[PDB]
Order: sequence, then C-alpha cells, then structure tokens
Amino acid sequence: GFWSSVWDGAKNVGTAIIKNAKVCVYAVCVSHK
Repeated sequence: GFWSSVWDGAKNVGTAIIKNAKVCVYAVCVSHK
C-alpha cells in the first residue's frame, strides 16, 4: 500500500537522515522555515 509505505517509509527515511546527520540543530545550525 503506497499510502501506507508513504508514512512508514518517509518516517524512517527522514528520522534516519538525522540519525546520522544529527547536526547541532534540527537542520544545520539554522532554520528552513
């Protein structure tokens, strides 16, 4: 299910990026907003 792999896949995809690229702050010592 795409609608299912979209929330589960992304959730793990993003959380992972930070898991290894855990910068001082959320993004990179800055804010995207």
